[PDB]
Order: sequence, then structure tokens, then C-alpha cells
Amino acid sequence: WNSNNLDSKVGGNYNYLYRLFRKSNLKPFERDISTEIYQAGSTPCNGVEGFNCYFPLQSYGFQPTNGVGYQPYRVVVLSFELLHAPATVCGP
Amino acid sequence: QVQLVQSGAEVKKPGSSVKVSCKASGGTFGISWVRQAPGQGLEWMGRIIPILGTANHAQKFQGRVTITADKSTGTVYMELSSLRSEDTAVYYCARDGDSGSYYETLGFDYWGQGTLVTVSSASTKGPSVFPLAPSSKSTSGGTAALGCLVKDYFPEPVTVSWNSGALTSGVHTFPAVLQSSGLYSLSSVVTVPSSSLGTQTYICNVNHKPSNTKVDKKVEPKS
Amino acid sequence: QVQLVQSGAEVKKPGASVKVSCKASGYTFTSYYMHWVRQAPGQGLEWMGIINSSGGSTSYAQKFQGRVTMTRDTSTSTVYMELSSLRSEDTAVYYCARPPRNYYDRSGYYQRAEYFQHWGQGTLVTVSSASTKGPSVFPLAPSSKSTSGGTAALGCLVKDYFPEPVTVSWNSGALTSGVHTFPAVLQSSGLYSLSSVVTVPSSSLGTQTYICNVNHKPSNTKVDKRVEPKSC
Amino acid sequence: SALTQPPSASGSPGQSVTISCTGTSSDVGGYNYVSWYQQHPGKAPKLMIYEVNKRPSGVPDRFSGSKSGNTASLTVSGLQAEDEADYYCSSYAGSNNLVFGGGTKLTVLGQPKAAPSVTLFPPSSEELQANKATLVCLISDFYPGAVTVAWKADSSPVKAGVETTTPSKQSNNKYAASSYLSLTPEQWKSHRSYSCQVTHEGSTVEKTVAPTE
Amino acid sequence: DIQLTQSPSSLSASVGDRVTITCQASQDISNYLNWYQQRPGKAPKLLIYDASNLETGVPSRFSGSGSGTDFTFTISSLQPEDIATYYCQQYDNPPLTFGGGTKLEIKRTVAAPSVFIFPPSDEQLKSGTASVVCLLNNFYPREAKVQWKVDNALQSGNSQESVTEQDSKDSTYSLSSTLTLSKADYEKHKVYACEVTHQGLSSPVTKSFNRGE
Repeated sequence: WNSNNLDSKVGGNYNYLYRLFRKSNLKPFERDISTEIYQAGSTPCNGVEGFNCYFPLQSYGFQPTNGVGYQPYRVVVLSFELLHAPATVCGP
Repeated sequence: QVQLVQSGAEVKKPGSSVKVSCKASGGTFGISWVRQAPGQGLEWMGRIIPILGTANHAQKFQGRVTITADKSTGTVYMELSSLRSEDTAVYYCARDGDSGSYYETLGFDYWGQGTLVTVSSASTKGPSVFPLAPSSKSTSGGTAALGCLVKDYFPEPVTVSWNSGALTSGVHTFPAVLQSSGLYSLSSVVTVPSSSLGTQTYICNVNHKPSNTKVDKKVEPKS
Repeated sequence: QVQLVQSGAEVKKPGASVKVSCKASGYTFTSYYMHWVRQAPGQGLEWMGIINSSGGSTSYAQKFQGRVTMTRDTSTSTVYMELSSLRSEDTAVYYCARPPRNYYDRSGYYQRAEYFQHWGQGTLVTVSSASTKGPSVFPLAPSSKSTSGGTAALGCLVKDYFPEPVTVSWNSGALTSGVHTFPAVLQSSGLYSLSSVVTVPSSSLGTQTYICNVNHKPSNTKVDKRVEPKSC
Repeated sequence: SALTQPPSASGSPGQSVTISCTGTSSDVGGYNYVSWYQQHPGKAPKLMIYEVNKRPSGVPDRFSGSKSGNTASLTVSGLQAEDEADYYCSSYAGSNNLVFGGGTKLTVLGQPKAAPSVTLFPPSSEELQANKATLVCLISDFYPGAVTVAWKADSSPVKAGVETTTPSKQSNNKYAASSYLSLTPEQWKSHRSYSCQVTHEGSTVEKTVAPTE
Repeated sequence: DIQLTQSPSSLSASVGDRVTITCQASQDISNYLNWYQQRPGKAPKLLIYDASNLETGVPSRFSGSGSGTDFTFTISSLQPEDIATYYCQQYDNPPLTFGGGTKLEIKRTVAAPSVFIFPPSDEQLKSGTASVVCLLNNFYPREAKVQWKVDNALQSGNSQESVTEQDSKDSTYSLSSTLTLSKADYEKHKVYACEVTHQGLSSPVTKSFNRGE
């Protein structure tokens, strides 16, 4: 659902990040919070950002004046796993 | 449609600060600046990737270079402070990769035109424009030569056009001369059919931006 | 990475049957529908049918009803499509395609999402009487000192083959810059012919070796040819 | 400084020129981000080679880059007159450091001498009305770029008040220079004629000018 | 069966131009329409789905809109790599159908062809047929006249031409003219010339060779 009112503010909100670079794609339901300087080229990077060496995370920059396509949306993903265990979650 | 348009022909007193702009047209990942002193070689200054927020400086320009960009306008600014006589040079923009491909090749594909920043104590002067009239010596070949003399101006550069830019065929604007006085002078010649000497009027337009001087001059044969 | 690999191009006599294979890799096979799309040479795209990778449920188009059969093997993660009673109209390229998963609405309405994100490379099925023939590869050398002027052009001529297509690479695929593989030409003899040229710096004419690799799968013919300039 | 590029390589049409760009292990030897730029005098640099051996879209195949140890090399195979320009090399010197070379002025040898085309303009009435005078001698379309200018007063040399520019390459690969003689209206109107003489490769071209009353 | 009509069937625009294609459906499909970009030889590439949604990885310059029976697909600034055939597809009701297609081409500045000739190989002469090839590399527009002159006699009805698709980078064309003769007829004559006349050529360019050198 749209949350432009709650998440964006004047001059843009920079508290929300996303990872732009990673050595490999994520496995399903994986979380990578490492901030290693991503090596995009043949240069070593030596732990400092620079030529072909970028910070892995990036700021969304939610301006209130942004188009619908660039407005902050909040997402909730419900996963219903059924294993060989007692089913402990049910409804009416 | 992937051109970089560089603004400015600014003159600055030593110790002041200059800000040069590059407008990117088409897709541009990162824009780098490269300076070239008159007669000398190229030297790198810094690089910016507006989509990422990182900026670079050469070690020699630590504390003096500030590279910014405004995405709303799509332009990139580079500010050099504490200028001296060593900084008098031409400043170029450079494209580092297309709008995609977050890679940096370190080869600069498209370059902007020159932006000359003359740093000098000495006061600007402004040109004196005189018409160089044709004769039977220059006209009898079916093609005559007209000209304009832009004398005693400082600093560079001066822009000379003909008929507000409506005449480009056969225009040769000679390089400037550094006089003993430390002032510049140049000439701009044009080859025109002799038949049009009486029908069409030939105006030369001289523009010296450092002095905000604009001079039109009519070149006619001397009777 | 998601990948759909289809079987080699085939030539079949009119009235026979073709079976085209589409092997899925890089995603759980039994979680997406597989669709087939045929495209005649020069014409547009035409839908053929859908197969359910899980249960095997199949729905073919009315135009192909009774003549097309879609098969599925879960262990090998592959989809087969068989067209029988072939005619001259069926000479075309056949693609498999995976759309995303169909989702349920908030209201509980089954919402189909039949847009094709991933396609195979295509399988050309040539329907013809004519017998297959193997190609003859010849070197087109820049005998004339086109090296003077900094740029040389070398080439390979793939003459008298049937049917389409042939794959021509340079240096086993290690050279793609400045490669022009011309479209095939149907000669008066009813056989195809084409040329593949490459522009290279004259400086590299002596330093790097230039091999052209021609591969005609319908005839199981693979020919490498080393192209050297003719010295007059 | 910081790189060694030989200032002055030269070649002949059809032949091949190899321009060198020598660094150390830490800049040129170690990493594969090397670029070659061609710059015609008065124009902006153009990229010819990037990442050692990669020609960008629109660069002829004549220009071929290479590398060996600590020395990159640009090879021009199909030498033409147009290739007469300044060639710079750039390389990665480390994170946040890019180093350029001194530049190599590539001279193509074969070219036929071109005689200098000279035009002499007398002072304008407007200028004379301001108690000043200036003769203008414009020299264009000569090769090589080496001319010597002399001013004669009726017969006799004038060495004072002369300002001659250094020859510079035009768009058409030939050279151009200008020479201004600043004089007083008295000197101008007190002589029969002035003359600008341009000596080029042993040959000479004279243009004369006289007042109009 | 829902019919889809595409307008136009072909078009040519310059670099940076804004391009617009229309897809009309015989029935109402709310927005269950998709846009594909099929390049020559390759498979279709999905650019727009649900008639308005940009597929992950598509440049910002592409857009789509429309509803009911009428949909439009728009390109902000036409880039050289956009040359392909664009199709529309519906999935509102089985069976799925595609539009006619819209072959989009680039309008480019006039470029001259590089002309090369290739005599028949020594190997092919063993087989009885001889093939002489003429290559016209990287030109525009697509039209070009290629004449075969055998001993300065014009050959006809013996040559075939093949033209590549427009290049995704420089938007140029290339052409191959193959002249096939018998070995007997080939050995009858000496001078084999390919004469190319093109818009970007001031005069007809002739690339010839003598048999047996």
C-alpha cells in the first residue's frame, strides 16, 4: 500500500535504503546487511570507495512531490509454510 | 543526442572562486572534469556519479575542488577556489559510461567544448573593432576578401561572427596575438563574391564577454 | 539466471511430425505454465497453446487442435511440443515462453498473467521435399592490400547448403566486434548460400589468427576454416 | 611528469607508428584501465582507445591499442594526413587517482609543401581618425608551419612595432599565422608603400600596400 | 478470437525523435495487453505488460497507455538500439493473439560504404564453380548500385545481393554481391571489377583485380 504521507518528508527522507550491488543474487528469504565496498571493476578497492568501487547500499530519497512510481510503498509478505510439524496457526 | 554542453567563459581575480557547469544531454552515468593549461597537457581533476553521490578529487586539488550536481536541472557543477595564475586553463567535461552499465571504463567518451578560465590580477580591457576593406587587389578574382580587426583586448576569448551568424562560408578567424603590451589582437576574414559587394551588406559582430562588449562593424570598400 | 534451451533446427518432409524440446534451467520447473509461440518467416507471431508443468493439463488452439501435442517431463525439467501432418504453412520458428505465476485477487478471483518474460532461442522447422545437403566453406581473403589503410576485411563463404540455418562464429565466439553475417540467399539451384565478414586492424593480420567456425546442425556438418590473406 | 610519453613521434602514410606510454607497476603495469585520446589543436580531446585495446563506436580500425609490462602502446596503421594531432594516454593510478601523459605530437611526413597565401590589409579610416594605424598581414594554407615575416618601408626594413603570432594548425591540416604592424598615421602617410614579405622554405611571397588619398 | 491491428506497419524516425505506435483490438480487453520488441534473429523481448507497466530492466524512455480497445506505445527519444519490430499481445480471452508488427527504422546521416573485393578461392576452383564477392560495409541509406564488370563488360543476371539488418549501434547497412560463374567462363577473362555507386560517394568507386595474381 502507498505510504507517501508517512514515509516521505520535506527535502526527502533518506532513512530508507536499498542494496544496489551484490556479488551474487540472493537466495529466497536471504538477508544481506553487510556494507562491504562493492568491487565493480578490476581495481582492489582496498576497503575505500572510489573508481569502480561503490557503497553497496543506496538511499531512496522519497520526495513528497515524486511521481506515483517513485513514492514509498509499504509491503508485507505473508508466507504460509507447512512442514511435518503440528499446525499451530489456524482460523475460525 | 548524447552531447555535453559546457557553460561559461569566466575571468576571475586571484584568490576568488570559479564555478563551471556541464549540462548532460542523453544518458550519462558519471561526469568527470579534465583541465588543460594553454600549451601544456591534460590533467585530471575529479569525477562525480550523480546517481550514486560519490565524488573524487586529485590529491593536488584537496580542499580546493567541490563537485556538485542538481538532478532537477540535470546539470553538474565544479567549483575551484583559491585560484592562482597556475589555474588559467581550459576545463572540459567528460562522460564516463552510458545511463546504464554502472561500470566505469575510465575512457571519456564525449567531451564538452572548451571553458577557458583566465585568472589574472590585470584589469580587463575590451576590444577596438576596425573594418578591413577590400580593394581591386582582393576583389578582381570574382571573389573579394572582407575583414574585421579586433585590436587591444584582454583577456581571451572574443567571438567574431558575420551577419549575426548568417554567413559561415569562407570565414577564417585567425588566432590572437599576444602583444608586448600583454594585450590580445586578432583578425577575421571572409571570402565573398564581388558581385554582392554592392547589393548585400556585410556586418561583423564582435563579442567580448569578460567586458560585456558587443560591437557591430560594417565593412565597405573605401571610395 | 533463467534459461530456456530449445532443440536444434530440423527439416521434415510434408505430412511427417516434428518434436521440439524446451529445457528449463534456473528455476523450479513445476511452478510455471509453458506456452508455445510459432512465427513464420517474415510473418508475425501466432499462439499455439499452454501446458501445465505440474499436472500436465494442456490447452491447444483451435487451429492446431488434433495435430499438436504438448508433453512434459519433470525429472529432466523439459517440455516437448509435437506437430503432426506438417504443411508448407508450418515452416516457422518455434519458441517456448514462460509467463509469471497466476495470482489470486483480494476478492479471490483467479487472475491470469499471461505475459512472456523468458523466451527460448527458437527452433526452425523447415518443411520441404528437398533432401538436406552439407555446406561448403571457402575463405574470402583480402588478397588486395586493403591492409594499406589500416583496416582489413576477411570473410567466409558458406555455399550450397540446405536447409536453414547455419551458425557462423569467429575464433570460437571470441570475436564479435565488426562481424557481419549476411542473411542467406536462396540460389537458383534451390540451395542456400551466405557470407560472414569481419573487419580487423591490419596490424593484427600477422599477430592474431582468424578462424571462422561454420555449424550446420541439420546436416551435422561442422567446419573450421583458417582465413589467411593471399600474397600476390 | 608522472608518465613518460615521448613528445615527438612521427610517421609516413601507409606505414605504422607506435606511440609509447611508460608507467610503473602501480599505475600502468598492474591494472587494465588505459585510455588513448587524440586531440587536434583548438578542439576537445576525442577517445580513441579505452581499457587498453577497446575501440569505441566510430573509431577506425587503424588505431590499435596494446600493453606490455609497464608500457602501453598505440599503433596507427593506416596513416593519413588527418592523424596529425596530439595523443595523450591516461591510466588508473589507484582509487581516486587518474594520471595523464605529456602528449605526443604525431607528425605525418609525406606531405607536399604548400606555399603561404598572404593577404595585406591597410589601416581603416576609422583607425586613422583615432591617431593610430595598423597593417594586417594574414598568412594561411602553408606547410610546414615555419614562416618568417619581414616588413619593408618602401625598400627598407622596419623592425619596430611588429607583432607576429606563432603558426598554428588549421582545420585543413595546413598552418596559419598573422602579423600586425602598429604604426602612426604620420609614418603611414609619409611613405610611398609598405610591404609584408613572407619567407617559407626558401621561397618568398611579397604583398604591398599604399595609402589612398 | 480477438483481432489486433497495428498502426503503422512500418516507420522511420531520426535519433532523438518521439515515436508512437497504436494497437487496436476488435473487442474490449481492459488492459490485458503487452508489448514485445523482437530484434532480427533474436526472440521477442517483453517491454510493457498490462499496457502501462514497464518491465524490470527497460529504459525510462519507453511507455505504454490505453484501455478498452485502443492502446498506444511511446518512445520518448529514439535511441539507435531501438530498431526492431514491435508487437502487441492480448490475454483477456483465449486464444492469445499478436499484432501485425511495426518495423521501426532509423533515419541517419548519409554514410559512404567501404568497398572490398574477394576473388574466388583456390579451393573452390577445384569444384568447377567460381564465386567473386563484393562487400559494401557500413553505409546509409540502404539503396546502393553494384555493377559487375568482367573485362569492362557489364555482367547481368549472374549476381545476387544480400543486405544485413540495420546495425544497433551506428544504424548503418552492409551488402554482399556474389557473382557466380563457371570455371570455364571464369578463366575466359582477366579483369574483374566491382563498381559501386552510392549517395555518399561523389564518384563511382571501382575495386578490381586481375585473375591469377
